[PDB]
Amino acid sequence: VEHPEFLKAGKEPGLQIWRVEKFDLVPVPTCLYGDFFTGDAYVILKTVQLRNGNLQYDLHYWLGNECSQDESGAAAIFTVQLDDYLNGRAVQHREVQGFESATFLGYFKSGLKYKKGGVASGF
Amino acid sequence: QALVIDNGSGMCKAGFAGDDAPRAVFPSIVGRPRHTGVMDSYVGDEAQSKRGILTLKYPIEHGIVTNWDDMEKIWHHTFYNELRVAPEEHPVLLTEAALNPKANREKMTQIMFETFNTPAMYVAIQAVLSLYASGRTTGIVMDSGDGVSHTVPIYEGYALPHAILRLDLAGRDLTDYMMKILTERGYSFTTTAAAAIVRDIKEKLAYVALDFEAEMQTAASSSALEKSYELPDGQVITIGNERFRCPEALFQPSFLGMESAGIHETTYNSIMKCDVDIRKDLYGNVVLSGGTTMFPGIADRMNKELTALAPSTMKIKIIAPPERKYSVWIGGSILASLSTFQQMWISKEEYDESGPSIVHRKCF
Ligand SMILES: Nc1ncnc2c1ncn2[C@@H]1O[C@H](COP(=O)(O)OP(=O)(O)O)[C@@H](O)[C@H]1O
Ligand SMILES: [Ca+2]
Ligand SMILES: [Ca+2]
Ligand SMILES: [Mg+2]
Repeated sequence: VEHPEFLKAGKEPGLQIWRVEKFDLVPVPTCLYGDFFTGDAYVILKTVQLRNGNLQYDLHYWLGNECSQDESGAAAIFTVQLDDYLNGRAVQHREVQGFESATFLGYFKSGLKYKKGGVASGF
Repeated sequence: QALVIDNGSGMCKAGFAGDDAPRAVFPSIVGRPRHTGVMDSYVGDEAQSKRGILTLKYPIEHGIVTNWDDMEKIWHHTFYNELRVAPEEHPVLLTEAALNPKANREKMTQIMFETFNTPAMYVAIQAVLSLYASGRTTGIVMDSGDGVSHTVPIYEGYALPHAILRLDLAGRDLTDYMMKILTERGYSFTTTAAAAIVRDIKEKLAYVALDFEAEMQTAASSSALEKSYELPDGQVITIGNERFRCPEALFQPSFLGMESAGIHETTYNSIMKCDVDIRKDLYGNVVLSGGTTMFPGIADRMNKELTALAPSTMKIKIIAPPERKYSVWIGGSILASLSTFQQMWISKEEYDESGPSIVHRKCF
């Protein structure tokens, strides 16, 4: 993949968050992190700096209660593709609205929030 | 504009990447004139209509291509009659079974580039496509179609080939079995539309019993399970226990004189062939796919059979999307629409230098 965003991903310790918008991976403004449209699906990468020098990767795909089939399907796929891109080194997690793992919830310092709406299906 | 083709044992589903459903669904049947040049080929419903004067072939009756001239006719019909496109203008995604022989994948690739001149093509495993369509990267897919059923465990995006089980019956068998039990009940199906009538009774009236013996009793004791069905000629017949006995053969293949394990058990067995550490995720993401999983009650009864088989604290979730007749097709449409997909295709250029074996390095 030559997708500009794959080139940006997992470069240094941090959290990156993209939204599926119309079969594409679009980055979330860092000021809007933690605010999730429940009509949307997102891909979250958590890069942690390890003692060896290499970075650890956890890839979470978050599914809003109202995201369309194309968005949740694209999030699952983008996840596989980003993992392949990172040499199979990411642990993959399916995060469902209302049932996120504590690890995922832990990424958000002021607590993650839900908001209704989102971008329209790409179908 | 990519195209998506799901070559089903019974039904071919074809359409345009980006659409939420196949634009065309037709039987994978090629018809050739019994007696030649006294008065050429036909595909799909037209071949069925004219079957009295045709020799009909089924080039993929078990998911795998057995005849390449007939498969080529099916693709020509897909392109020109059904989708009405020029194939040389469209990337084409095609689906395959998980254990599709290595020579078949190469042949499919050869045919696309050399016969249809496609600018780009890609081959994808059906079960992985259904998983994606369900918004998952890990899970076990139970796909039951027309002439073939499989259980395909998938971990983080990729099938686990050593754990794939080919379950021995599908839709055709269930139609045959519905016919036989209706005959036994007293009915007679003697027109050329016999198969179709009984297939339709199966599709409209059958259901899967949560507790089969309790259903047999409810049915033997009352009339509250029975349904009327109006035949082509207006004759109305009654469908009793046949409604649930027919799909029960999925759970008890013995009904068909078959020694094989049923669908719940085939599912279990696959999960058991997988690394112990991933099984919990298989059990919590059992995805149903295909026409023959459409029976009402099938999700509950799978939930029940697998609860019985797995340790008692196992979280079992069965996923039976209403659109699962087309899950494979819809996975393909989402895949082929992705911004990141143009890099995935086998291009013509790549084909012209590597030839057909490029498929094993591009598509897995
Ligand atoms: N509502 C339904 N209930 C039971 N069976 C159905 C239903 N709809 C379609 N089928 C059956 O599904 C089978 C075809 O499903 P499909 O997934 O297209 O098969 P394939 O991909 O193997 O060609 C046929 O036997 C058809 O009778
Ligand atoms: Ca949306
Ligand atoms: Ca990984
Ligand atoms: Mg199929």
